[PDB]
Amino acid sequence: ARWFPKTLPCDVTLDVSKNHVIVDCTDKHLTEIPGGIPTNTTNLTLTINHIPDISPASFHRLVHLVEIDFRCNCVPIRLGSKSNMCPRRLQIKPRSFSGLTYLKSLYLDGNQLLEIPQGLPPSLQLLSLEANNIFSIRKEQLTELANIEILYLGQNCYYRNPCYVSYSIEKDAFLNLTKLKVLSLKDNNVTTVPTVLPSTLTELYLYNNMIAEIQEDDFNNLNQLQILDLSGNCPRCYNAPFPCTPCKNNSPLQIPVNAFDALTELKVLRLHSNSLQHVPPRWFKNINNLQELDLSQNFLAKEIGDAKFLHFLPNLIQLDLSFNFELQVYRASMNLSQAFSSLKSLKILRIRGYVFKELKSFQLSPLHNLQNLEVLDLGTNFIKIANLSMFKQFKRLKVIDLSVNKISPVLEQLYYFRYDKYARSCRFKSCYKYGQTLDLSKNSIFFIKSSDFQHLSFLKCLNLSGNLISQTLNGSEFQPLAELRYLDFSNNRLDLLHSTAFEELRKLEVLDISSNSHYFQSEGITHMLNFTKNLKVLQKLMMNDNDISSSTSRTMESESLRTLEFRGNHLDVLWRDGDNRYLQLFKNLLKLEELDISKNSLSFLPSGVFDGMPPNLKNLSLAKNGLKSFIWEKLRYLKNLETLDLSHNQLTTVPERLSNCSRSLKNLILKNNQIRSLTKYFLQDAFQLRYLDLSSNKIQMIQKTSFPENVLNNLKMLLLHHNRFLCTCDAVWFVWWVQHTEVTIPYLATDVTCVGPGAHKGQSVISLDLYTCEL
Amino acid sequence: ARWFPKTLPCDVTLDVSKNHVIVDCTDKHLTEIPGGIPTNTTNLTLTINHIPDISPASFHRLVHLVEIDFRCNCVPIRLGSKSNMCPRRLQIKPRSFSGLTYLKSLYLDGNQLLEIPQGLPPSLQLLSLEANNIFSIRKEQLTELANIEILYLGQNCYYRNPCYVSYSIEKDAFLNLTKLKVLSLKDNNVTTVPTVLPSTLTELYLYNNMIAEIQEDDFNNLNQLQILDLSGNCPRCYNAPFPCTPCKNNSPLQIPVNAFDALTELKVLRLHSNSLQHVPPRWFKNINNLQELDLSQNFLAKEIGDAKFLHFLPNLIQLDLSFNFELQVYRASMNLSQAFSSLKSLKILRIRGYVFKELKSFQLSPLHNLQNLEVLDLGTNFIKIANLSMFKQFKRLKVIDLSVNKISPVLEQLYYFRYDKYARSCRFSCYKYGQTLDLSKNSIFFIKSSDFQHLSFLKCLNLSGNLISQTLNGSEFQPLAELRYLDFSNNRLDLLHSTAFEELRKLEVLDISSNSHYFQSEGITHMLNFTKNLKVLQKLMMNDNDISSSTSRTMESESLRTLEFRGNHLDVLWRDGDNRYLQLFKNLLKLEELDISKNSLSFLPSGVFDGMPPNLKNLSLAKNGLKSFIWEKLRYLKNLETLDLSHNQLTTVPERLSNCSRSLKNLILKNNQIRSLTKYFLQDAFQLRYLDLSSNKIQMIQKTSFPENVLNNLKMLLLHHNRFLCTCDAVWFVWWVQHTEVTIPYLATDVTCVGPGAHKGQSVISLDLYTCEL
RNA sequence: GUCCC
RNA sequence: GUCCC
Ligand SMILES: *[C@@H]1O[C@H](CO)[C@@H](O[C@@H]2O[C@H](CO)[C@@H](O)[C@H](O)[C@H]2NC(C)=O)[C@H](O)[C@H]1NC(C)=O
Ligand SMILES: *[C@@H]1O[C@H](CO)[C@@H](O[C@@H]2O[C@H](CO)[C@@H](O)[C@H](O)[C@H]2NC(C)=O)[C@H](O)[C@H]1NC(C)=O
Ligand SMILES: CCCCc1nc2c(N)nc3ccccc3c2n1Cc1ccc(CN)cc1
Ligand SMILES: CCCCc1nc2c(N)nc3ccccc3c2n1Cc1ccc(CN)cc1
Ligand SMILES: *[C@@H]1O[C@H](CO)[C@@H](O)[C@H](O)[C@H]1NC(C)=O
Ligand SMILES: *[C@@H]1O[C@H](CO)[C@@H](O)[C@H](O)[C@H]1NC(C)=O
Ligand SMILES: *[C@@H]1O[C@H](CO)[C@@H](O)[C@H](O)[C@H]1NC(C)=O
Ligand SMILES: *[C@@H]1O[C@H](CO)[C@@H](O)[C@H](O)[C@H]1NC(C)=O
Ligand SMILES: *[C@@H]1O[C@H](CO)[C@@H](O)[C@H](O)[C@H]1NC(C)=O
Ligand SMILES: *[C@@H]1O[C@H](CO)[C@@H](O)[C@H](O)[C@H]1NC(C)=O
Ligand SMILES: *[C@@H]1O[C@H](CO)[C@@H](O)[C@H](O)[C@H]1NC(C)=O
Ligand SMILES: *[C@@H]1O[C@H](CO)[C@@H](O)[C@H](O)[C@H]1NC(C)=O
Ligand SMILES: *[C@@H]1O[C@H](CO)[C@@H](O)[C@H](O)[C@H]1NC(C)=O
Ligand SMILES: *[C@@H]1O[C@H](CO)[C@@H](O)[C@H](O)[C@H]1NC(C)=O
Ligand SMILES: *[C@@H]1O[C@H](CO)[C@@H](O)[C@H](O)[C@H]1NC(C)=O
Ligand SMILES: *[C@@H]1O[C@H](CO)[C@@H](O)[C@H](O)[C@H]1NC(C)=O
Repeated sequence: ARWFPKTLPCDVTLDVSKNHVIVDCTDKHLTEIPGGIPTNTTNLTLTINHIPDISPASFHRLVHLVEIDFRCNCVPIRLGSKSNMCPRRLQIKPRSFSGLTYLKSLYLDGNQLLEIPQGLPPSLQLLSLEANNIFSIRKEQLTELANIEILYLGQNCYYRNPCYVSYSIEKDAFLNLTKLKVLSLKDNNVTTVPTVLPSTLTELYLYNNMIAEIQEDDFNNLNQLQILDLSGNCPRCYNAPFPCTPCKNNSPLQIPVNAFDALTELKVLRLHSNSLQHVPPRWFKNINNLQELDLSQNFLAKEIGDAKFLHFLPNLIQLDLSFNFELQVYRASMNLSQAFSSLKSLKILRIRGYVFKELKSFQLSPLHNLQNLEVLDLGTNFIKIANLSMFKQFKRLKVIDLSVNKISPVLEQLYYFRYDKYARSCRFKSCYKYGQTLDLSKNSIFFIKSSDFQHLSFLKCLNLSGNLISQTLNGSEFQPLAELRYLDFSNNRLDLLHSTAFEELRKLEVLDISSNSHYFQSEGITHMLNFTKNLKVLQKLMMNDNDISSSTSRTMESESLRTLEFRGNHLDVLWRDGDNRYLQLFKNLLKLEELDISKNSLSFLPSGVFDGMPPNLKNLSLAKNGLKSFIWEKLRYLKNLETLDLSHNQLTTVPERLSNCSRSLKNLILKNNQIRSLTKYFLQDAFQLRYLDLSSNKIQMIQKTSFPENVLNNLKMLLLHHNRFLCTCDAVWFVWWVQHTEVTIPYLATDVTCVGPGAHKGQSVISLDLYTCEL
Repeated sequence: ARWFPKTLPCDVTLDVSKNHVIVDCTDKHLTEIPGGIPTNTTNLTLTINHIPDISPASFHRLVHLVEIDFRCNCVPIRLGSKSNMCPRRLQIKPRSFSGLTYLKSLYLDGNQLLEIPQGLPPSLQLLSLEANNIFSIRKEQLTELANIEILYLGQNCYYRNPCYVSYSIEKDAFLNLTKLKVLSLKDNNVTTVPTVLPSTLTELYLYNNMIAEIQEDDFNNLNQLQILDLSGNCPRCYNAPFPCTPCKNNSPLQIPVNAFDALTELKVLRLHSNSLQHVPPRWFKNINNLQELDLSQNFLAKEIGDAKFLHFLPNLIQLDLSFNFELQVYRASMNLSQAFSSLKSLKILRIRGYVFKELKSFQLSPLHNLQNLEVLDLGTNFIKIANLSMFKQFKRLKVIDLSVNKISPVLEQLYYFRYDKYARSCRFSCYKYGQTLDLSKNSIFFIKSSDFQHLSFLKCLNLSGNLISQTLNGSEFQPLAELRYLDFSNNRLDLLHSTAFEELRKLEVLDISSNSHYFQSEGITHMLNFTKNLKVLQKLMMNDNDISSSTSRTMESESLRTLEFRGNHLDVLWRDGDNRYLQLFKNLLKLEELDISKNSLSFLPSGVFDGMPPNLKNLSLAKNGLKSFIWEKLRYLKNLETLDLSHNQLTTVPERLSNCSRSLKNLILKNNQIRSLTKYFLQDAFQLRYLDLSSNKIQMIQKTSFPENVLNNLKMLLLHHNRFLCTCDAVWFVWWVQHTEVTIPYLATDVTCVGPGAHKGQSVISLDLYTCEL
């Protein structure tokens, strides 16, 4: 169907709207720019390769380039792979870019460059030099950048990439970059704000440096500035998981009261980890548009109880005051200033790491009439006491987050303590939707009763994951939660003695009781898995990793359940050969469409398992079972089966004729098995098939009878990589078909490979020339 | 060093004291008996193979066989592999055993046999026919067994191997087996005790059958019987994890009051799962020697409060009354009869599954003066309340077991609920420190010193699997002045204070594994230098804690010999460019064993090895995804004896091992990506004694890499599952493997050529390379 | 591949 | 293969 096979080891995409020819060679183990890149290429990505040099030959024919992404072909040693260290810094010979008359974006991050590359064309708008070894900025090296708008220079001198000196910037180095809008000098050992900066700046990043003082005129001319980040100058170093040097004498970053007066457009001010003890109101006199203020990791514990500056912030959207606790102090309560009541626009308030014992309703009163408040984050506070009923005054909120506390009767897991939360990777550049969420995960709740939730009937999602709840539920414990749609009960010690557990939650749509294995791990104890009958609108049930090997009831029943996750249990024991009692465990889940019984140690499936499946089953996973055999003809019982996942097993054969096993099957996943050959008529007349994964098997040969053309051209995707293809003359049809097909087959360039014979070992089949088979 | 390579795919051993030649072909994927078995073989084991028949040719030459173990060459379908099902039952041709004039033991279990094989020699003492399809025993088929002493016929008719009829035994079938001592008819669908049995019987196994009634004379003549097991006749079926049919009408197994009167020698009586509601004292009138009584899984809840029969058991050593609870009843307390006080000899008492809310000191008083009592097991009782101080009255005990309860302020994990605890396979802990209180798997959320009042005698305390989410500061275990072992795993320890555990001044072993909770939340203080105060601590386990951060930079101890640090995040702690924790273990000055496997260490930053403590002997770096390894840094480890690098991604070995470590004895490199050895790999590495290179991708090994003066002082050399290329370049290695005295496992099954073409899949031990010498 | 799984 | 790991 193709006349010219594509052999370039890069993905090529056409977006004819934007006249873009997109060539993506990311992570192709290239040691040179491959030949044959399209002459019309506009976006070329070569990030993560080991191309040791650039020269005028590099992009000779590619005059239409608007973007070159040439990152991380020589990453600094501590930042890069230790198994494939870059032996030499990238070399850029003269004139490699001056021909690129339309080049607007150049990324040379992560190449151990020692200087700002010269000869760049005046069309350039974005230059990125992060994670190089450039630590002295001279005005002369910048004259070439007259039209630059975006300039990334950070991560060139810090602990993961040291330069052993202070960063140097010549006076007015940037002043004549009259279009410069974004300047990033983060993570660079900078000691002062460089001046004078061009007044076109909209975003200025100076965080993670060694700036001890702001001069009162450092930002005098920046009347267009919208984002300013000075964080991590005079850091708060307690429990830092990176080497951290504080300013002497516990001093804060010193900011004159009038330092921000020019910044009338400022929307984002980030003052994280500046060891601040006070926030002067005078800072915000002329900033009336501020929307985001980060004051986390300072020493503002007492200031939070005073906080006059909040009176100047009526348009603030987000406020972060996390991790301001005084060292070795466990306060009795949280003292929030009445001034918080003037934050009329506030949507998001975070005060993690304040560290206090008892939360009481009146302490949140400054927040009662914040009418736009959506998120209240009081996580990681070691709170021991909290009457949850107090949140009856907060029904307008979307998320109340008390995660990680000690209460008893979506940010990354590293967030406040990582070095640079916004740093780029070499590679690239949850129940809230249900309604009001109370997040009590990772607390010390050992026993629950109905009155714990009094006045919380508005809740839609309750997260109790990771508490200590070791209790037989009998339907009395959640009685006030009449509107709850989602309960996360995972990582507790549920004791399913009663089939009435959870039945008070009459609107429940999703229940997670995964990782409640404790009572399932002790022999002779009663478990009622038929508790589903009472939950009349339950759509999704997760009971993964419960180690379930026994059940007192023999059937689960539901008129509503659509999805059951049963991964990580012991159906192999429940379905012990000769024991027929549980072969219909799921049969009466009459609306069940999705069943995950992967990781159940099912080395074989006893007869009756498929007949015992509920009638509308569409999506079945049997992955990661150590399955060693499979009677494909039993799929005939699964009359609505569309997706079958058999990945990561030990199958050695496929059925003689897939179409004779299932008339409905669309998606067949067989990756990571032990298959060495296909049957002669494998896919004959399998007209419903749309997706086939045979990757990571041991296939040597595929003949045309197995893969008829009228089935292949209906496939959305066919995965074949990481097999054991033998590239002899017996393989001519398969090699020809692979080279010429339009069917999507991923990894042709790197993992659809010959293992033999001798000559062709390690060769991609897409490049294979078999003319000698036709002489 | 050998003149004749052994190519027989079986292990052959000589024990010349007993004139035994032991040939073990277990699980060799054989489809025939191999030729060339030693003519002098006395023990031949062929278990787990697919040999479809036996004939006079089978053992022609093996006149000296005393034992044939030919089990499981055709196992019943529900018991056997579904990926390699046996297609047809083992065929035994006539005259196959009659020549075996010295044969004393024949195991034919698991072969789908339909009848008792005939033509067996008169020397036979033991015959085993378990897991076949023999369900009718006729006296004529047993005449050949005149001299038999041990006869195993069980598992021929039960739910994993049905016969669809009742088992049949002819009247007096066994009577003329005048030397028969052990008879097992378990798991067989038997409906009555077969009579008359020979009076030589010492052991009679009739459990897991369908016997509804004992006749008063069923055991009349059995005056030598020492073990009788009638369990699982009229089973208690509640929560049975196997298909279970109870006797009709809720009846127990019906046993007349005098049924045991002849059994004067009886030592073991097993009446597990007989749905008994009463235990008549009259049963034990004439049994004065009984030592073991199993009454678990009956309905004896009310009998336990009465139990007059215990007065007749002054020599009982072991008593099991577990799982006798009444259905749907949660008793307030445990009512133990005073009659328990007459069990003068009792060492072991187990009452799991009695099911009661509150354990109370006076409830145990009948046990106060049982002076040989060693184990009290009250696990799985859903006890909510128990003052632990009550065990001040039980300091003589070795184990107090309250595991699996709900207390708050060594039997397998399947035991009382498995179908047959004693069934055979086809193929075949802190008590030692002293008084042990097992509180594992309860609901303890908070501990304080008074919880342990009067328990200073305890040597081992098990708190694993509780709910303890608490900062310890050294005040919580003050009375436990003698404790040597604390299992604190699977809780939520909060190491805020470096004074944690310092009150346990006799502590030698501390397990705080799987206390990851407080370690996985960022910004929290953790004091890993808490070891400094524990002056006699030998072993510390802190596996699976997800430790990625620490407030202190060094752990210190003068005593610790063993640290288990598996399943943490030293990769994050030792982030490249952060030097602060590179001496975390340096000041564990007596540390000999360090397990830092499963730490995501894809590389080791420079300084990790210099930071190791000086006496390190045994280092595991397994399961780290290690991609590179600067072998020369092993020079820092001057006492290193064992290095475990298994399950990583290493691709090379050092150019010269001897230049990396003068001390290294054991190098484990299995499951890596090594494709070739360096030219002089083991040159002059005379200290090396154990080398595991299995499951790599080695194609070729030459003598320069593997000098012989090093190889033959190796206790073991593991090479299986590689990618050996068997060309004429391999002539030295093939010869050396064929002729070496060094132990190399799996030669018969996984030391294999992958090429070239001709030799693919061929064992290197069988390889003939004469064409390389033409 | 008799119990486990 | 810049932050994660
Ligand atoms: C940031 O700059 C400081 C100096 O301003 C560097 O510190 C010097 O480091 C050298 C070599 O490590 C020492 O010999 C000097 O004594 C240091 N000088 C001072 C004034 O402390 C520091 O190394 C730089 N940081 C990074 C990450 O490169
Ligand atoms: C044990 O023996 C009983 C009979 O005593 C078997 O039960 C019969 O089984 C067949 C086939 O399942 C039925 O058609 C009969 O109706 C049954 N009869 C009665 C009276 O139950 C039973 O199958 C045997 N058990 C085993 C494990 O083989
Ligand atoms: C060995 C006992 C098997 C049956 C069982 N299972 C459980 C269980 N999963 N949780 C319990 C929790 C508290 C008390 C008893 C049980 C219990 N029990 C005992 C029990 C169950 C039910 C009742 C009636 N509420 C009384 C007692
Ligand atoms: C964001 C807090 C980091 C420091 C820290 N770590 C912990 C910890 N591991 N457990 C605690 C348990 C209770 C109270 C406070 C802490 C605590 N804290 C705060 C704290 C620690 C110590 C003290 C003095 N007892 C008071 C307060
Ligand atoms: C291509 O490059 C241009 C110029 O920098 C950029 O605006 C655009 O987003 C890029 N598109 C893709 C798909 O890489
Ligand atoms: C809260 O703290 C502020 C400042 O420390 C103080 O003005 C105020 O009185 C305190 N309020 C309470 C209730 O402690
Ligand atoms: C919690 O507050 C609610 C609502 O104000 C009140 O009804 C209840 O008494 C309080 N509960 C406790 C245990 O203090
Ligand atoms: C509940 O919180 C846990 C623990 O933080 C989290 O992993 C989980 O995704 C949350 N569940 C939902 C449904 O948001
Ligand atoms: C359920 O248990 C709760 C808590 O023990 C109790 O208040 C209630 O009486 C029980 N209800 C039923 C119907 O058993
Ligand atoms: C669940 O099954 C048990 C029988 O094992 C029965 O007692 C109970 O009533 C059932 N419950 C429901 C809700 O079906
Ligand atoms: C089938 O279910 C799996 C969950 O295991 C899901 O990830 C996948 O997208 C589903 N596929 C289809 C085609 O619905
Ligand atoms: C499978 O193929 C045979 C032969 O064409 C046909 O008789 C049979 O009905 C088919 N079965 C199914 C389930 O398609
Ligand atoms: C060898 O066979 C004899 C005869 O049954 C037996 O007594 C002995 O224990 C067996 N030893 C081994 C190691 O198989
Ligand atoms: C403590 O009990 C646990 C849980 O039953 C068990 O796994 C562990 O081996 C015990 N510890 C010791 C030291 O015996
Ligand atoms: C440790 O905590 C206990 C618990 O209340 C307390 O009695 C004791 O004073 C504390 N010890 C120290 C040294 O702080
Ligand atoms: C452990 O280190 C911390 C500081 O990192 C110190 O406060 C504490 O006293 C030390 N404790 C011991 C036992 O060394």
